[PDB]
Amino acid sequence: RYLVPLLQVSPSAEQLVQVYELTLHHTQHQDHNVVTGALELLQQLFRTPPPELLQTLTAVGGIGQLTARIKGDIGQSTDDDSAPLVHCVRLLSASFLLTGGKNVLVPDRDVRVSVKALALSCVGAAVALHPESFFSKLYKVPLDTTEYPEEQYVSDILNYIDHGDPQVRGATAILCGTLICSILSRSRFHVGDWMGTIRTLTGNTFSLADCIPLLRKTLKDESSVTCKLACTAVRNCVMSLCSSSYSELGLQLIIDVLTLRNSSYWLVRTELLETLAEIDFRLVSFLEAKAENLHRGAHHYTGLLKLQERVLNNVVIHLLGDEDPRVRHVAAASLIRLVPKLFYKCDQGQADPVVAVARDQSSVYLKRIYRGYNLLPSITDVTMENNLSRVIAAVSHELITSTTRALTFGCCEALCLLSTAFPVCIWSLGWHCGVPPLCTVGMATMILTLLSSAWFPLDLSAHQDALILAGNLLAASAPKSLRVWPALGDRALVPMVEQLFSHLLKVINICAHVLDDVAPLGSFYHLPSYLRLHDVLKATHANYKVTLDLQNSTEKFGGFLRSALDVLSQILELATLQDIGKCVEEILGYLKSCFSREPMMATVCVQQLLKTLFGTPGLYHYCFMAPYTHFTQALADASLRLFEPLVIKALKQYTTTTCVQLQKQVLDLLAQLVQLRVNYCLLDSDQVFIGFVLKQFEYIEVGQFRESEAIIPNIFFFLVLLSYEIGIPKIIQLCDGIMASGRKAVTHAIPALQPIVHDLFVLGKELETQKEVVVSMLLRLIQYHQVLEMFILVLQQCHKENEDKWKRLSRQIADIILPMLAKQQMHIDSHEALGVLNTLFEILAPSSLRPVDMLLRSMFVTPNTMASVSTVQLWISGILAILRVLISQSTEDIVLSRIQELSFSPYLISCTVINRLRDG
Amino acid sequence: WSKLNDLFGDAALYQSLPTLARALAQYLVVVSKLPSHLHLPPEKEKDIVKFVVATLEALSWHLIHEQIPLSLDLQAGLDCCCLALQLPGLWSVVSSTEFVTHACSLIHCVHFILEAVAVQPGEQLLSNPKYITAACEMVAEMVESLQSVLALGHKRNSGVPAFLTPLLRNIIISLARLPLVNSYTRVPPLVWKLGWSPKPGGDFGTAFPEIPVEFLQEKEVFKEFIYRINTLGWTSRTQFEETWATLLGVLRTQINVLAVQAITSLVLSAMTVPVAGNPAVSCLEQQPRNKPLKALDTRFGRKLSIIRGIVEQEIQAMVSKRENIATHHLYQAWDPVPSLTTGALISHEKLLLQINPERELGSMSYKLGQVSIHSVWLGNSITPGVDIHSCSQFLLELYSRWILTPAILISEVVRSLLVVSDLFTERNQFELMYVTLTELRRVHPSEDEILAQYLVPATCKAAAVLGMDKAVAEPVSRLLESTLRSSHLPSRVGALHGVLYVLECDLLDDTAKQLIPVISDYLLSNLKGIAHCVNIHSQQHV
Amino acid sequence: NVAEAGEQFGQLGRELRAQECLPYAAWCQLAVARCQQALFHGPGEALALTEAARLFLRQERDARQRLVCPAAYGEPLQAAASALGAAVRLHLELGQPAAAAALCLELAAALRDLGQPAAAAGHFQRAAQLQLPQLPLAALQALGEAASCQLLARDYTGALAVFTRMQRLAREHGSALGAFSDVLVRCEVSRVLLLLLLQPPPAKLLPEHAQTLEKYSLPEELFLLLQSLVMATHEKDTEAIKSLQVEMWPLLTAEQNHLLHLVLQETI
Repeated sequence: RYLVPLLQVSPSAEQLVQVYELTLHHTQHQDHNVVTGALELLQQLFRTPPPELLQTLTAVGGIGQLTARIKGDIGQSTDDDSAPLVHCVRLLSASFLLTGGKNVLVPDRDVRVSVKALALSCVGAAVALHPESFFSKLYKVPLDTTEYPEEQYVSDILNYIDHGDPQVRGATAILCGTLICSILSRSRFHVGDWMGTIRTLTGNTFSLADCIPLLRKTLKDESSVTCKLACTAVRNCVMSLCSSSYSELGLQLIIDVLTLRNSSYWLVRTELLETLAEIDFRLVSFLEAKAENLHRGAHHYTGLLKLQERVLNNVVIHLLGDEDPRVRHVAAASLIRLVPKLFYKCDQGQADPVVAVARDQSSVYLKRIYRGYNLLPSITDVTMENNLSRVIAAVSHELITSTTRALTFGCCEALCLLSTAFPVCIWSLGWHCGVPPLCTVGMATMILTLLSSAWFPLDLSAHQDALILAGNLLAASAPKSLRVWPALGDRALVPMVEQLFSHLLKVINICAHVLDDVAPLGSFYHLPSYLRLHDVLKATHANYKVTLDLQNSTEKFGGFLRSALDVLSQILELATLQDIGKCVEEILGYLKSCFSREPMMATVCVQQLLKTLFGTPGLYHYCFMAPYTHFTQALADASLRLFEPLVIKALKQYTTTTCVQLQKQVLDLLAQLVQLRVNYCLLDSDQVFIGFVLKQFEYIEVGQFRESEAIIPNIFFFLVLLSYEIGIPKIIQLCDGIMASGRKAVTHAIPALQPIVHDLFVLGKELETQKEVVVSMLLRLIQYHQVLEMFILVLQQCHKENEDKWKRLSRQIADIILPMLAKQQMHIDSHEALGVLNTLFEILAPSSLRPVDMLLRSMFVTPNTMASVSTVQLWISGILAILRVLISQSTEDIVLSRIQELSFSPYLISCTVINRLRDG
Repeated sequence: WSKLNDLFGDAALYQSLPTLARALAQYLVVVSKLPSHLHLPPEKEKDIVKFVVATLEALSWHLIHEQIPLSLDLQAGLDCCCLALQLPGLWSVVSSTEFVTHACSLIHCVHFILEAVAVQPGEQLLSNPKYITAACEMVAEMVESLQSVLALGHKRNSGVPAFLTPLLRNIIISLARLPLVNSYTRVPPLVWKLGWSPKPGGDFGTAFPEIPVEFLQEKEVFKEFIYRINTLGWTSRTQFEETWATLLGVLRTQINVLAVQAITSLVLSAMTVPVAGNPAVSCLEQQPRNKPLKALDTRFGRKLSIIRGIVEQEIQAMVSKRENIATHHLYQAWDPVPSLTTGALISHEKLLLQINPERELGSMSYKLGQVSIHSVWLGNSITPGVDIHSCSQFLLELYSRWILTPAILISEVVRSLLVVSDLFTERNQFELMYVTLTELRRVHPSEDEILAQYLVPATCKAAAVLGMDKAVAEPVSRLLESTLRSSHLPSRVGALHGVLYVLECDLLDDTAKQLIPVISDYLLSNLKGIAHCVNIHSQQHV
Repeated sequence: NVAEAGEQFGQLGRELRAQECLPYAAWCQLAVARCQQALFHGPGEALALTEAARLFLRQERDARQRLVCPAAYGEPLQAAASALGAAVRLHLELGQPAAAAALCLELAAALRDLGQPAAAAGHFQRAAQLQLPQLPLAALQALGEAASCQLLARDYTGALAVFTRMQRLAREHGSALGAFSDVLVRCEVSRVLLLLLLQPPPAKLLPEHAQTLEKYSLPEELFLLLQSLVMATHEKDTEAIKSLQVEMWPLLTAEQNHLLHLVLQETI
């Protein structure tokens, strides 16, 4: 049970089918400790199946090709004319939970209700794999019509909703969830045509009109353990109905979960909101307009059935005001999942609810300043800025008009998780409310009045989320305001920045007197408001130093010290030398004590100070007419020193640490002391630090290093930038070891050259010999689509430097890649991968593409075998990207004069040739 | 129901039922002010009971089929129903054995119009034959909503369109006063989860006995029984003494606090000037402490009374609060000042400027000035159906032995004794009130400022009915001077009502009226600060 | 001493809420605030005065909501708005007028619940002028709860003053965005149902009221049925007005459903 989660020479496809027949004999071997052992092993091999085993069971013959209480002929898992998953549902039922004569319960005396609970969860995970098993007859050869009047099918599994305890009526609550999830995805929402084929084959009368009222009932069940298991059944089942033909019954199950919002079991309320986060409320608003009886429903109501304003004001924002710290956190992550899915009425884009569903399915199928803020013109969706400004309207309203401690406290946690997925600087027209009335300062005036109260900072679980959100709302004014604090330039904005920079030097002043046991500009002595903040940072630090647990994300001081050095960073960008010149004394004393607890983001506090101490639309538009004209427009273009105590301490850490989040922020602190020309006196006598970077290349090639991936792009930026003062002869011998003698390329070898090529091709006779060396290495690596972004840099300099040299180099990679595209060695598996290769044939010189002798022998090819969708997928990407050349780079006249000479027969891939490859 | 769609369900017969529905709305209102030629006939009294039932069933028949009726025709049909439940003639006929079908069909059809408007699909309101107990369970659900759903201005009241929250609040009260229903509605909902279910028999469906004392010994169970008795009122006088005996056995200190407040509310429903026990029709009597004027009654003076009759009457249609009035009609001017040995009711046009300035226009509630001491002396001749005289002698014995108890129970016992003071009917009864309150102040500490602001209203209304004599003035005059210096702003307000009763009627002592310039000096200082800004300082201190 | 006097009054107030008295735990909270005027605690002095505001408004949901008493008469309703008088005056001297308007939106959500809808109109406009310099979308949601008061208070002429102030800010701040795009849908469907209810004379018809009535004589479903209703009351058409309330009842919300009921009566 621990290794099947990891199975997804290799473990063979005939090794895994020996595991599976071993258990069906052991679901019958009598015990109560041995029957329960092979039934937890079967529930998990269908949920996370190994992909070799997974195709041998859905297949029709199945095990027959690999070899070359029950009282009837079931038909074993060797027989043909039926899948083995048709076989495996007949077997686990007549032994455990069904008697082959009549729709009748089996007694709990015979089989335990701990043993009947794991047998209802194994019949459900196979229907998601092979849905034709549930409609089958129980016995293959019928059982004795003299004794029993009628034979029954496996639909008496769905009579265990009335059986007694939880986890049987709750595990037949989940057996109807994935029977509806996996008929719609099996036959593509054709519930009309697919049900006809079964009924003349196995004569049961079981529609999906007789299971949703069995699923509507267990949502209304009494026990709070019975209600946790019936609302995970609607996570699987209401995204498949609501876009299907049964979407009359699909809307009703959206309605009933809304009544389950006020039950008093804390696990019942958080699996509601995940089935209200996965709802597409632009597809849900479409069914309301079509309804006339469903608006009435029971008791003949008059008015509109407003699902959206009732599921967003009275659940998701309402469950922010819950008492539990478990229930408040899960409701924030849904407003990250609801905002792209709203459809409020009458935008200036999507008008109807018909036109709303059509734009989320066409983007799918038709195609250094600090982290806070932005300076671009910021191209943005006009209608996606409207759904994000109605979710920050009802959220700043249960924070100001609220009357409880619990509404103010868990709605500053739902505003910090918007701004890390929907940032303020990019979506500023959604966040804008008032301030500067036009690039915005949205809503940041209320939240400073929360922090300056002596009530709200006294608990570190949500005072650390009100500091990451007040630095996102004073940085979105940076593209506007910048031309005390002379760089702010907006005097209605200075008291918001005077306060946080006064608020963030008094919270690195209480974290300095806590990490060092010292008795109590930035000063918290004379304030009685911040002597309350000294007894709260000292309760969370007596539990760390006493209880050893290193790998915790949530620590509430180690989580709280991460929050107030992230936002002391983002303000110094707005500051200048003149404002900080009386405070370079101040902020450097605190960090020497604030270094040992969290040095990963205590140099991000030091990386920034040195910058600013040294200055630095109507369903014809959307489906066709807007994507048809991005096609033809890119074709006409295809026809074209107080740091000296603090700096020495950070170098002793890199030699002795092991966490590789800390090793990455120390290689950016030293690429800034060489640009800003600090003389190479960090190592006054010896070369102590530069000798240690060479040894780390020994541990990556062999593989004796744990997290080389997140350090190998930043190891190589430090080395090339020193050589302008280890020289570029020595730098390129280190990169050749990793590639041929070491791990794979898309983590180590391909991010290794992004620092070199950008710092060698972009920026006399010694420089000519080293450019021949770097171009030969990539020809061994053309196969990867990240290596094809590095080579669009190479072709644009030769058109600028020397146009005689520009045409020689586009001919050498013409006859390498076109032999690869016919033999499918080019990894074009992504849609990040087809975008890189089409901007290549524009920039490749047209003299190398002018004979059409080469582009056609690379076009009209047959792959090796088209059995596998790893191999079907790379043959149809070679035909789409050499056909963007025969339309722009050469007209119609040149192409067809050639095929008269080259005998390219039209029987190349014909219906006789395509049939022998999928099988072969 | 085959006959009901052809002889009744015609779209020509339906049009009459909102034109005949404005007809019976204005006729039943003026009954309280018509002569006896114009009252409804006794033989034609049956046919106006049967026609409230039949126009409210055409309202439920469109919501199923077509749309809303007109939603002005939601409003004209439920005004024929609110008035037949307020009259003493039409309400008695709905209660009898012959109309079990017609009183249980106004419960199915006012629960159908309130659920098909307020209850969005997939909710509820809040969070024997079958039809009688399907009518009996229907009324328990609707009264718990008046807390949440039908309270004028709640967060839950954004769904009802607020011209029915006057109309549908007055109509759920007067249907649970029916003897078909009333015995079940007083049982709080925490009881039916517990094991209480005796058999009913009263020649009807539900005739449950009253709740025994042993269930009331829990606070959450006791906070829901006191809700059912105030907004519901009571009935014929036999049911008034049933609730009296249940509260006295309750008389652990969390339940000693909340049942001294339940005895305050039972006396005031014997203090009401019409039907006296029905919060549907009526509200508490108040007395003007201002006398009737002298400037009228002359030949130029009788002309004065016609002109300002037109001006004041369309003010209350715009300015006032309609606490008294459910329906939407215009000339509903009704002030419950009685005559006085009580008598008839005085109309609104006759008391033109009697009402005291302490009160918002038409808002009828307790506001410390209900019975002025003008009206004590001429109903009870003393100048220096329930036996309401019986219930007030028993309450003087109980609240003196508790004073002469925890500090939570000290404050709420002085407040229950000041409210019943409307109903003291003897000069023997007012003398015992003043004696218990002065032995407290010398014993109880002076710095208890919750207790300080209920007793300055209490000690001052005694010495007014009593003689304001030289042995009484020197204790009463010294206590009013100190509390006006207090920093507690709701303690400032209770002490100023005690000035009035001393200043009101008694020819006051000559040395003590030189301490009116003690109270004259306080009034000048707090108007110059509350001349410009009134929004800042207060409302009911201003 | 005087610092140690304040810690003794805090242990007393918490053992009373489980004892559930609450005018006396409400009197325990006003003793914590009188000490911090002898010293100077500042923003912590206003924390003792607004936990005494939560405890006089819970004494009167047990007197006018849960236990609806006719003898309940506002001694803890006079007590509730007096501990909030000293609270708003102490944020302004320290200079935070955004925290002064959070405490005045709590006082006016009780008076709409306790049935005083005219003085509830009131305190909603006090908390907006403390926010119009600072948060112009926290300031426009305090004026949408001010139009739900005066229609309970039957101030239909004072209701035209508060609807033209919501629309004059969104043309200064919104032009609409978002949060400000839904404030302008509510204010051009409800200024049209008032000018037919009360039809103002051309002296007291402003140049802002003049612009919206020429356009008629916002969703495409509901924009078409509002041009049709300004025509009928100028034609006095009794058959035209009756079939529109049947066909505008699902479209509006029940705050806008109250203003359409009072037009069809005052024209019929």
